[PDB]
Amino acid sequence: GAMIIPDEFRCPIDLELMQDPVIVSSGQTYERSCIQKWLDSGHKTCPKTQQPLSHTSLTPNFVLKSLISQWCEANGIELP
Amino acid sequence: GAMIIPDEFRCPIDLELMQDPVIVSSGQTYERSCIQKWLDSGHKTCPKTQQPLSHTSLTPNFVLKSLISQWCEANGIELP
Repeated sequence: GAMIIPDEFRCPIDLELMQDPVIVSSGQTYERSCIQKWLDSGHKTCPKTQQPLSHTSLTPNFVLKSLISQWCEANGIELP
Repeated sequence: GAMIIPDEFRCPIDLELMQDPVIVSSGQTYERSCIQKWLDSGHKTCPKTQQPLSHTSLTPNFVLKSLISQWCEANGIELP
C-alpha cells in the first residue's frame, strides 16, 4: 500500500533516509555528511535561510535515534 | 486512550510532562526551566554525573515539536 517515514526521520537537505543525524546550533537537524562538506567548503552560513553563522556544533542526535529505533520496531523492519 | 506519554517526550530530570526541551553539549536533553535554575545557582557540573562541565551549549527544541503535535492528534488529546 503506502509506507512513508515521517519527515522527522529523514534528512531535510537530501530528503532521503540515512543513518547519521546531527544538529546545528539553531537546533536544525541535517545529515553529518552534508555538513562536513558544507564546513569543508568553507561556508559559514546557514543554507536554509542564507543567514550568517558565528558558531557551529557537532552535537549528535539522541532522542531522534531512540525514536527511530522504536519506529522500526513498530513496523518490524530494519533500516535500509 | 493512553494517559501516559513516551519517556522520550518526558523530561528526564523530573520525568514530568513539559514542552520546552533543550540540548546539552553532552547530547543530553533537559527541560529549559531546570537548566535555568542550574545556571542561576552558578553550578559548573553535570547534575546526573556530578562531573565538571568545561563548557555548555544551549539549543531550543526541534523535531520534538512536530512529534508532540502529531502524538496529541493521534490520541485526540489536548496537550496540557
